[PDB]
Amino acid sequence: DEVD
Amino acid sequence: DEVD
Amino acid sequence: DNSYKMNHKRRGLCLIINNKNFDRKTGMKTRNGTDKDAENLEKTFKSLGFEVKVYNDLTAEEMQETLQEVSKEDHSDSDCFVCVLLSHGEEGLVYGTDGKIEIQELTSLFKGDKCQSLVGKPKLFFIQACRGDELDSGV
Amino acid sequence: LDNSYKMNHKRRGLCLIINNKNFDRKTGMKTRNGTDKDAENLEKTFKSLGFEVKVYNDLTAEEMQETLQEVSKEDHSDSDCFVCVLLSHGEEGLVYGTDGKIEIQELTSLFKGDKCQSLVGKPKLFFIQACRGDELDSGVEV
Amino acid sequence: HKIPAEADFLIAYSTAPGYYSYRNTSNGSWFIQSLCEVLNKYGSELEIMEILTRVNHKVSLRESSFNGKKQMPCFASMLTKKLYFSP
Amino acid sequence: HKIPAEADFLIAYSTAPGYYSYRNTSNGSWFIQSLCEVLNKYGSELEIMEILTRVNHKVSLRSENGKKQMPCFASMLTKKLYFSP
Repeated sequence: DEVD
Repeated sequence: DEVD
Repeated sequence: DNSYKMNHKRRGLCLIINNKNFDRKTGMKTRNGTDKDAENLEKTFKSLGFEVKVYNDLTAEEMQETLQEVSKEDHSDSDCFVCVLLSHGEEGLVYGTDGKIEIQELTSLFKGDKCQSLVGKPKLFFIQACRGDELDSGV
Repeated sequence: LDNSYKMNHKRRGLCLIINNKNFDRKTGMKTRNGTDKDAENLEKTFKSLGFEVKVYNDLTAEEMQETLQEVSKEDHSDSDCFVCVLLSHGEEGLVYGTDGKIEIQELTSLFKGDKCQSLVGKPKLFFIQACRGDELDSGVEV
Repeated sequence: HKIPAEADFLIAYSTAPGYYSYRNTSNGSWFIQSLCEVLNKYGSELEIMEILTRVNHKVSLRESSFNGKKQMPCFASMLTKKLYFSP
Repeated sequence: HKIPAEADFLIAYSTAPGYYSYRNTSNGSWFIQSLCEVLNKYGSELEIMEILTRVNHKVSLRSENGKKQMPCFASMLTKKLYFSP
């Protein structure tokens, strides 16, 4: 999971 | 009529 | 899993903050007509089952302290919580009688990790106040 | 009918997907791997709802503004609604073109009734996948 | 397991972001007056999103007196379930 | 006899004001994949508000850093919206  |  | 449980012992608390008269240092005008709003809201939410409490002409500090006190009250046997704010404002902000306070300073008091008896329960805020200086001239 | 939008026009309308994955190094923004899966799923989902789906990949801020402005000047008389999906990095009120930030309001405002007469009275839906700040939600035990 | 700390909030604003909100000195504010009208007629029947959509409708068709202006309420939902005020 | 210039917009955000929004590099963003799941199963039957509330619920029951995400939608719609087949 990465953040935008 | 008036504004808040 | 699809509908909130709305058959608790009580519907819950409706809290109305009705700010009409503002200190001279704010330069904000008297909000004539807001007492009729508060009275209409009282009868309306009481007919929906809520207990109703009205506060009038609260300072910004008093608004935060009142809602903080409510966030510590016993909501365990309630379906939900309703807050109505009637005042002047700007985007993200509402006026106490003496000055502005951020809306998030009020709503954050009721987040899950701070108000356990309302976790999983609807927390509804109705906000009558301006949110900026823009005019809608319509179509 | 007074309470429901008329959704039986001859066309459902456009679904416009702006899928920004690769960013100019001067932005310092990381490649958004996984977004192509989003765009593929969206095209399938919205095609199944009757939309004409258009996917745009890696648009600059100027290209995003001009793409939507052209669409805002088309003839939407026979369309039920308009849908736009933005897939990008963002902050509160903003999303990234490949070359820099653009206000969301600059894109939504192109479709206001005073500028897009053939969408007056019809739904204008924007789905926005982007951050809105850097706060973290740790949750609560339930 | 866990649920977000921001879950189950609903904020119903009288006006869209950036805009004025109107208050009539004899009748009260456009938003509160329509909110109570809809709640009084349908509050024990309709889901909350349906109620607030009708409030949007009523205010949008209400026009001011700075004259000839309009207002569009806006509600922001982080609710996770349907909400009825069951009698 | 006009309607507001801002009428009939709906903005569905992946996350709450001020917060991060998560994207899985294999499967896509939490919000879009939940949106598509709900639209694929219910989109020809439910009103748009019911759809978006289910999306809110679906995203609210996920994890990972072990963080959470709460989508938020803002409605200036004036009527019910059905994607009638």
